[PDB]
Amino acid sequence: ARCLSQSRNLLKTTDDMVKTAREKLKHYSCTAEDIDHEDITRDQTSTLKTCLPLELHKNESCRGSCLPPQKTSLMMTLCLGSIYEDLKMYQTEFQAINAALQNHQQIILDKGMLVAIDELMQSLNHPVGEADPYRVKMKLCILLHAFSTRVVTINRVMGYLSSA
Amino acid sequence: MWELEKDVYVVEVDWTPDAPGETVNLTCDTPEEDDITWTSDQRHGVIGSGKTLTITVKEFLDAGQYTCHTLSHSHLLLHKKENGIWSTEILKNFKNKTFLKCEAPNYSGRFTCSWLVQRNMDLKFNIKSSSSSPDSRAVTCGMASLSAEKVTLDQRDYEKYSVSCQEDVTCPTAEETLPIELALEARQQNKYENYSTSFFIRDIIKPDPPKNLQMKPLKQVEVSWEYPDSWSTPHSYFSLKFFVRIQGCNQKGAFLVEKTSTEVQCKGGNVCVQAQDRYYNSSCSKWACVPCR
Ligand SMILES: *[C@@H]1O[C@H](CO)[C@@H](O[C@@H]2O[C@H](CO)[C@@H](O[C@@H]3O[C@H](CO)[C@@H](O)[C@H](O)[C@@H]3O)[C@H](O)[C@H]2NC(C)=O)[C@H](O)[C@H]1NC(C)=O
Ligand SMILES: *[C@@H]1O[C@H](CO)[C@@H](O)[C@H](O)[C@H]1NC(C)=O
Repeated sequence: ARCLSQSRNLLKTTDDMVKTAREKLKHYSCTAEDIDHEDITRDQTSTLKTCLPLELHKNESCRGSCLPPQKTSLMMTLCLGSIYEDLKMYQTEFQAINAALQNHQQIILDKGMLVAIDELMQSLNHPVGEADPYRVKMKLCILLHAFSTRVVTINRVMGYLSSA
Repeated sequence: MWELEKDVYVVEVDWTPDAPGETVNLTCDTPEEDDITWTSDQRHGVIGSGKTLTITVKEFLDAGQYTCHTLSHSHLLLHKKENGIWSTEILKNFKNKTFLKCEAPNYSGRFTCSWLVQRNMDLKFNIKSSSSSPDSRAVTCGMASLSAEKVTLDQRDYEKYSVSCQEDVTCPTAEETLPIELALEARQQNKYENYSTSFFIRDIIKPDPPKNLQMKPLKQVEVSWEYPDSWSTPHSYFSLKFFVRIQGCNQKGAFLVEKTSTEVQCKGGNVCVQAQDRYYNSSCSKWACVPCR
């Protein structure tokens, strides 16, 4: 338990970070939401298949100190493990984007969000593409929108682990 | 000329005064009969003689219900393209300018899309999933029904149609990878248009109003509500947030409570509660107001 506060803070640090994005990066299709939802963990993630409550699994055909000691499930263990790999993947991308952004003004990545993904990664644990100035801004926005949806999934899981 | 239905055809016209209308022949659906006559629903008398009747379609008068003489029927529909863009005249947009407003009360897969009609005569609607690609979510929709509740916008009231849709239930996923791509075909008399939309359930979630709103006097009152029954379960996973005000997502003079209850201070006032997804900044519920003693 207690990993809920870290997921909530990650939700807060991400939301006010995307607010910093769609504000500074105006007219970049960032606020327009026309940017395609691009999952960067799609190749090696089991989050969407496993991070679901056991009540929804009605058909047979379908570590870290965050899992509740009262209820242990292999599917929930896979969920927490996949969440860790997702955060690490986003950490490496964000750190690389931040290097290019720090040199070139309009946008800067929140240090609170960067330390929030790491503190939640540690509780779960118990090389980057090439882009030009205009393109590195677009990439950050596409990542932030997908990262917001992923943190929402993490918060649903952590809320489900607590109080149940 | 492309085939929308067996005896209903749609012809696309450049809708430019100099452009020549497309010339396409239509024959009577009876093969062996000879010495027939032809009429149109916009003409009084006979206008054809042969077993096959050529036609040049530049204007709306050149379209209609062409009936043999009653051996068979054929219908012509026009889809205007003006300067390369297709007409959007049958439907009326909302203030958002979206022509299709979809919303889901939960994450089950059910959702309803609604649209406004400028002018409600001889309207036929057909909505379906717009992508046949294998990597595409399948959605089956029912038939469209007119709503007794009209909609007002820009000092004018419009009639509203809606349809209930349901994603073909697969094994559950925690997120949505690909968007739901729908397409609507609208058919005013002798006019064809089609409108399309793409959305994620996570963005169309509009929670139903809170239920069982009660209040108990405190030292200062404790206002208590309950999650909507239409909302997804488990409520622990599908957490909701609640905005409360005393007297979408307006939240003017309103405060947030992530629990089913809070303690407010009011005299002779009316307390209101709305709901929303606790994590995704989706649409907010309608207000469930109640007076405060
Ligand atoms: C929305 O409206 C547009 C324009 O009316 C539709 O596009 C048209 O769709 C029809 C039927 O799919 C096409 O007919 C086909 O044309 C090909 C041309 O080679 C022919 O080989 C086929 O036998 C058939 O007759 C038509 O070409 C096409 N026109 C354009 C300009 O794209 C569209 O299908 C409607 N629906 C959606 C979801 O967009
Ligand atoms: C469970 O199996 C039944 C029967 O095969 C099927 O109708 C239903 O859609 C399945 N549910 C899921 C979530 O796959």
